Amino acid sequence: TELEKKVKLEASQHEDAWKGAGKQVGVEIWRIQQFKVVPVPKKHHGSFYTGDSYIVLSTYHPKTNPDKLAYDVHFWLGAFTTQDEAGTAAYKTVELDDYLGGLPVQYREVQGYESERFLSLFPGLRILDGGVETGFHHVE
Amino acid sequence: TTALVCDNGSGLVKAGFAGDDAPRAVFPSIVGYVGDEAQSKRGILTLKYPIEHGIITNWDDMEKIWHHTFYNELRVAPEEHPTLLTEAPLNPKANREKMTQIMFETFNVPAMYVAIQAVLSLYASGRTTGIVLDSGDGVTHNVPIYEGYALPHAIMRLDLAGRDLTDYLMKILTERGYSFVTTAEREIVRDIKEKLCYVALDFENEMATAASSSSLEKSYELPDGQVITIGNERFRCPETLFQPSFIGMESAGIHETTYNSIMKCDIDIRKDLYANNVMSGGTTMYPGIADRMQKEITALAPSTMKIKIIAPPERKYSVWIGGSILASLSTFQQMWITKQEYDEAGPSIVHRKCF
Ligand SMILES: Nc1ncnc2c1ncn2[C@@H]1O[C@H](COP(=O)(O)OP(=O)(O)O)[C@@H](O)[C@H]1O
Ligand SMILES: [Ca+2]
Ligand SMILES: [Ca+2]
Ligand SMILES: [Ca+2]
Ligand code: NA
Repeated sequence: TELEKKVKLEASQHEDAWKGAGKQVGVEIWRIQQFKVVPVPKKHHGSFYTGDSYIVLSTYHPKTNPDKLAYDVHFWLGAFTTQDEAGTAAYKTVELDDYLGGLPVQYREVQGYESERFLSLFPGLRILDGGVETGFHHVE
Repeated sequence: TTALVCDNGSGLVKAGFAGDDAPRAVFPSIVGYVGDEAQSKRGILTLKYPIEHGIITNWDDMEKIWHHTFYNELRVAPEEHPTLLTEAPLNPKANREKMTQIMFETFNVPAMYVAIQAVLSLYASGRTTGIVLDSGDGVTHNVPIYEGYALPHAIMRLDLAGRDLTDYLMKILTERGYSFVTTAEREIVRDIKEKLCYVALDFENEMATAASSSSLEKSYELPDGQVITIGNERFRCPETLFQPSFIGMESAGIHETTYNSIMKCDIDIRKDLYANNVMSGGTTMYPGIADRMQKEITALAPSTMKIKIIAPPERKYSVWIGGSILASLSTFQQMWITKQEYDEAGPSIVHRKCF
């Protein structure tokens, strides 16, 4: 299990999306785009496409220490997202969890049933029609 | 450079390319000729099952299956494709080493990885935490996973699945006078099982309903034109999943193995496991099995417990689909054993990279 953590941590080092994540208090958002973790522009934070899957990293100060950093990682599943986007968001959530040493707590958010912890990240939350096309190749 | 995903099932091999939404090759795990070519010349050789109850037993027949997958089904050169394989939960360390040994020395794959089947189904359902009910052809499993890591000590195993359900339907179909004996007729029983069987919400009330009227009777036309009528056998067959005593097995039903598997976990995560019962395998495809599982688990869990049964429409290939998704991620393939690392360390390296 200690060798398992070593290879899982080394694997998380090869994702450029985590470089610089969780460095300061805030909310960082990525969207799964054809099996790839793409950062969402700051101007689009809070707007989620109903057909896509996202990763939302909430860096905050825990009640036990105001000068330290805690993490709440949420992956948000749109009502029309495909199997590839939801599955990649789930795996990459665990990957970001390992990248930050297991400290983040994982939350699964689905459209319309988001937890209060996730809704509190926005003053705010707007659902948009559409979404990026699936990365799956359809087998006839 | 496309990655290969091969799901080695007890009854069916699911194989294809990473990035596809469905396996391109599905054939029985039978050796004789392999698969569809062996079921034709069946009156010449003997047909053995290399993967009984999920564990590979005979490696020479497994090598023939993998050879059939690469060259005859998918028509690919194994030397030019990183290959992701699947294994049953609680797979021994030796059986994992032999998989790596055959992949590198016999087929010369550039990279290889063996993944847990139930974990792939959970990822295919868009989840990192939950308990998977994987009921295939040879074995049924209850595998809890928390935040992407399986809990091996709570895993439940039940050597009762679709193959035994096919035979039990064959048995009870004789009560009406029908006779399914030959290997070709056993495929007709499997077709009847997959088309007309369903799980009763209340078994005893459906038994009384089948004896009260003929509203539950269904007709089925055989290939030779004979039309048969089936009654309570529709729900008596999959009932074995909840009452293994129907075939003389002194074991708990799938609802109890799920409940027990949850109780072997920390109390903090049981609340999440009850709300994330993910069904996998072709034997979980019976209509009404989710409502019945919902009813049985509710009767066992505290009254305030929120319980949810997830039945993906394509859960027949959810193991392979999850493998296709994970094999499409470069960071996941980074953990795979390359041929150079195998030539240096040997076959024991599967326990040092594959989890
Ligand atoms: N619609 C269905 N209804 C009932 N049983 C089914 C259905 N589809 C497939 N099965 C059964 O599921 C089994 C195959 O499931 P699978 O997950 O491929 O098993 P394995 O992974 O062990 O090969 C077969 O025994 C088949 O009879
Ligand atoms: Ca999409
Ligand atoms: Ca964590
Ligand atoms: Ca299987
Ligand atoms: Na086939």
